[PDB]
Amino acid sequence: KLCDNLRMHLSQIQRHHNQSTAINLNNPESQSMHLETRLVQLDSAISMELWQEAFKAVEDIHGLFSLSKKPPKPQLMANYYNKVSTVFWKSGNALFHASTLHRLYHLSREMRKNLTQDEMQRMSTRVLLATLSIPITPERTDIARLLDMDGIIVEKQRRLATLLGLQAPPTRIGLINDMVRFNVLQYVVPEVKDLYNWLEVEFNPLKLCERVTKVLNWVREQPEKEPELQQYVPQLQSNTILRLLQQVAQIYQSIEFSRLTSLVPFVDAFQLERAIVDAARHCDLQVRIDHTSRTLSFGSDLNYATREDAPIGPHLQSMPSEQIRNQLTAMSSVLAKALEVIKPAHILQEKEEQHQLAVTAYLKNSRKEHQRILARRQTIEERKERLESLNIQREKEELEQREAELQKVR
Amino acid sequence: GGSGDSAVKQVQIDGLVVLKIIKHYQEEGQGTEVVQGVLLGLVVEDRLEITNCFPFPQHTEDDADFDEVQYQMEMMRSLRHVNIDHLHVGWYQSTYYGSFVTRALLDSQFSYQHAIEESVVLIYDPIKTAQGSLSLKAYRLTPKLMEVCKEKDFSPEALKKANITFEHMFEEVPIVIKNSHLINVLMWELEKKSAVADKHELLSLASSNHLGKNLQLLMDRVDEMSQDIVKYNTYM
Amino acid sequence: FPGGRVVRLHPVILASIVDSYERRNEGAARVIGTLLGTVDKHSVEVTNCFSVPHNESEDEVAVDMEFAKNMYELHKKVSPNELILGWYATGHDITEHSVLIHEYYSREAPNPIHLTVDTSLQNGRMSIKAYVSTSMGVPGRTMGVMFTPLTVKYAYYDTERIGVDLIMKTCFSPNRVIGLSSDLQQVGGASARIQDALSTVLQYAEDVLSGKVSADNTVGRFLMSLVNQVPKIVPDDFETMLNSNINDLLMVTYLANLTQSQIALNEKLVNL
Amino acid sequence: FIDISEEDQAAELRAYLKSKGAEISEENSEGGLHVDLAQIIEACDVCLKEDDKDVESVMNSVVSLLLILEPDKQEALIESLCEKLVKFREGERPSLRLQLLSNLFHGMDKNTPVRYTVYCSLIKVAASCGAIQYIPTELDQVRKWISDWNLTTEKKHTLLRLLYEALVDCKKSDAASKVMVELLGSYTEDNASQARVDAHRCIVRALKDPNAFLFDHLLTLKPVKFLEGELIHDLLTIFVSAKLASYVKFYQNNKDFIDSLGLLHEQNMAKMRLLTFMGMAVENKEISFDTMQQELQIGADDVEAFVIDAVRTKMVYCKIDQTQRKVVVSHSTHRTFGKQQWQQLYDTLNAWKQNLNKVKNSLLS
Repeated sequence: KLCDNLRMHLSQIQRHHNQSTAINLNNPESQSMHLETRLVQLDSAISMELWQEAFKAVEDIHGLFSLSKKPPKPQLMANYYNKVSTVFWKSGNALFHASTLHRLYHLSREMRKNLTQDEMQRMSTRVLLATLSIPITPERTDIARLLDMDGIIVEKQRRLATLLGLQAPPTRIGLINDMVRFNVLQYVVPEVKDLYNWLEVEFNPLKLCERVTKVLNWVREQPEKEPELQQYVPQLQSNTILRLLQQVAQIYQSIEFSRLTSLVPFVDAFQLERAIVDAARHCDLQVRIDHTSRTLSFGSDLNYATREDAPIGPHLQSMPSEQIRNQLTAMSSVLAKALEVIKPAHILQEKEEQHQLAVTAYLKNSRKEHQRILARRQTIEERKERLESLNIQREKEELEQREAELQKVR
Repeated sequence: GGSGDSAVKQVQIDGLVVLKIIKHYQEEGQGTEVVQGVLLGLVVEDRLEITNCFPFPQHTEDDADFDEVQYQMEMMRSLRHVNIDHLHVGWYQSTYYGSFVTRALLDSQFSYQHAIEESVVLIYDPIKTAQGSLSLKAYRLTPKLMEVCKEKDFSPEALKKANITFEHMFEEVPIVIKNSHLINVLMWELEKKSAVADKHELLSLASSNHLGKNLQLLMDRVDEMSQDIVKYNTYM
Repeated sequence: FPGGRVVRLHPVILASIVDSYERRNEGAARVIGTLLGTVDKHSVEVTNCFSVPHNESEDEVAVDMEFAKNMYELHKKVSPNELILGWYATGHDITEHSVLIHEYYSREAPNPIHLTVDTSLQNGRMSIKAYVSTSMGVPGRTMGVMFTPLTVKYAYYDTERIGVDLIMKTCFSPNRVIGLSSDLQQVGGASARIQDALSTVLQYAEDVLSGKVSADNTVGRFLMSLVNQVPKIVPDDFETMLNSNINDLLMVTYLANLTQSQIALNEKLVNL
Repeated sequence: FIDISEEDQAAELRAYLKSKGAEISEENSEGGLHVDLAQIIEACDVCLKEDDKDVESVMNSVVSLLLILEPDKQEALIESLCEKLVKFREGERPSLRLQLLSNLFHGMDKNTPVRYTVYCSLIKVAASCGAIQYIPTELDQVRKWISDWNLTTEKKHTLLRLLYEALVDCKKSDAASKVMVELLGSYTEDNASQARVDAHRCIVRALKDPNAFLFDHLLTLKPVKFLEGELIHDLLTIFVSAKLASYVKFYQNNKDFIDSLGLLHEQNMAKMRLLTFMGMAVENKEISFDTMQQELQIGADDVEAFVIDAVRTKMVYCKIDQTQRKVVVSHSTHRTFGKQQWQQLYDTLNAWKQNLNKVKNSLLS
């Protein structure tokens, strides 16, 4: 079906085989070829679990969005972005879904001027889904790559990002900052307004559970509250506990797990010590859990390596502790010892005024010589094209002299 | 004198060129190969003085791709018509590898150096920044290969060229040894940027501290050396 | 608050003005060009610039804006971040002749940015003086000269900041690029030596009789923070861990010479 | 309006624009010019007659701003036209008038009624979005020249008072206040009628703000040495409690005056930071867990959450080990002579780190 409906699309888009109706102006036909089969293609494909055919059916529209470029946008554009989010979640990721909610937000902010509405319930619902569903998963881990050669596989991030209109995929907590730049933190529903004040603003490595437990478990009540939300929050809760564990790898050196159980409540205590192993095996941190005395060790430095932090930006808050690496002492010895002379000193203002006098003396001496440089460089620079063009062209003309001298001996 | 083999003298690159090189970011992506600009200069006191460069652009949507020479022709007139010259004595790139003179750069250089012999190729140590020595590299092509220049042979006919035994560890010239004479207005910036306020020096110095503490610098260089070099070793 | 107030200049603007003023561009002491970059609503973010066919005289001005279309078309392809912003000139800030350059720039739509690079010997001149017009209503005789002066905040995008400092070090003393991290090393302990000079003067101000108001708890915070960075805290477990890290780094630096040796040995047998 | 590439016939050029303004400014245009090519008589009209918000007048005001200060007084005629900005009560367009007349251009500063008058205007007319913009350039020009006429330093202390009052923001108010108070013991307003009554308001800021530490911005420089604490100011009564580790001290040292300003609740906070810092200063590196709990006289996992508040404060900052090293050496609070003797240590300590190590470094390379 799909390959034949695609074959029909390919027979008409730019072929101009006959007088057949052009895609470029005849909107009743053109929007039937863009939308009206393909909405049902995508719905049928994902309902029948045909994920590759469903992605080929988002490429079926994108292969028009790259070619049918001279007409206006199709009518009621919002009907693309609100639907495609549920196929792009399973075929892509929850992150690309939340970035699709950003694209939907920045479009539908204006498009409600033609899609006329006065409903209050949609305003807070649009934003609450678009900010909360971001932090959910960076770790689409390289286990699909590491067992064989590197390749040019950057294509596989680029293709997904291209359908959202980017050369590279979505990028960390800045995706929430780009929303909170606007009135979003006041359009969002009163039960969740303060959530990111606890998750990222207040620097609380092991005192956040008392705040988040009410707001998260209350948004986990699904029957009146957009059931897809409660397919992000259950792991946002454990991801917030991992935000504690990842900040605490930078704030604790050791702990008896019987104390950590009182600091960080979880669904099951044995599964919290599993979650610490699991995150460390996933390279979110590196810690001695599973230990003999049931004391977790994070280490003060040890053989410190980037497995102990997130290198993609910081998912933990911006409080790393001190650790050693190449030139850490050396470059601090250059700058910090000089800054404790350049910032406070009584002395350096006299030295740097004497250096200003040397700079002034160099210019006072050498701007007399500008009178001797000027007329010479002016005549040389006027003549440089007239002179050097007689030299730079000679490897064009000497070919015939080389050939004639060779032909003479032959 | 201080000449190498053939008529071509040592190069010098004026700081005004180095700033016009550095205005271009590293951020194309992870990495792809592009010739970022031509180097323009003239035979002067001890050296070929590179006075100025204009950046030569290419398409950069995912891969690199070429475009019409309407750019270079109109832009080399744009440099000429203020006061009169067009003087392409080399070209430059700032690609991710470090400093690395690849087989394609040798082929592109072979076409360039056989056409104009008063020329050099430039590479710069990127925001990759291992930074021990030599932030700017010169390299000329040997005259001994240019005497046997059209193209190389997909056949044993290269054996008559191989028996010349031409250099492949060949000499690289020292770019900077003495003052470029246009030091003088940027010398007068330094007092204004230093003596009266802390506002404008420290933001150039703050980079060193975080070149040490931040993620895996020598570790990622030795990691790429564990990938680049073993692939070349296995190939030979 | 109404508009533009500050310019966030940087080195390549000044390098391109100086590379237009030296060399030459028809005019001797008076040289002109069109600055390029962008703005952010109270700041100007000047990114790069180029000179244009020009001639100013005590009764004449020539701005061939058609070349600043060509150069703009070209520089747009170089990077999308540039916009035609205004103009720059050398030598003097106020003249009647400079009102003509504003008319030639008023043939383009946007807010103008007049920069004067005032190359005096004296320290009483800031190197570049930045201006924008006010009372730009509806046409009188030509255009107004009641310009609003602009401050500077510098600090545009990253990689250029090392480029100007390498040149500023070269302006003080010419040196060869193979030594650059050894130069960062031997000016490293020099900072600790001039620190030993200043720390002496700050102790010595209490040693003699009275003084030290310039230091006390701010210098105390600087030094406590300094020793909480470099070196770290002082167990001997740190000394052994520091030694094991140097023995690992040395074993890696050794392995880099082992690989230089094997880069040689395979390169050598194929050459026989 | 018409642009100035007309001849600089200053009074007539300004007056020609009053005819496009109000009729009461036009009959004093004609009557102002026909009497004389006048000074003060032409130069004051738009400053007194209405010029009101239903029309724009920034263009002709800017022509007045350059053409009054040259042919007559600068210092008096800059005070004129600023009264009417404060009277109309609009922040956008008066700021264009006040921004065009920037410092050290179109003439000279004249040491310094213009910047005083213009900063006084921008503070009084508009919100913080305007009023903040001159603070760096004016505190720089205060350092480039502090006013030799003493009354003008009282006036720029008064502008810093209008600054800390126009600011609703506590830490910018404490910044603008402690900047005035740093100058207040140096040079002018140091009289008992001025500095010594402001000492009370400094005690209000120092007691009520938990971000003040306790006494650290009073000990770091002159203000406690100039403003007495064993006077009935009670400044050093903070230095008493800040060493002495209890709510008992302040509660017993008290008065109904400072209690009525809110002091009853915040006195609990001093005990935390002073014991958390000073116990680690006495032990010197690695304190044990029950010591912190029994100095602070509180729970165990509460002290975990208070080590987090100490880490948010950067009173301590590194990784914390769980039986020993419960707080860690990132010292930032007052230890007056213990920090001075460790600075007296430091040059001798540094003497090897700067000679001995450089004798290996510079030798090797």
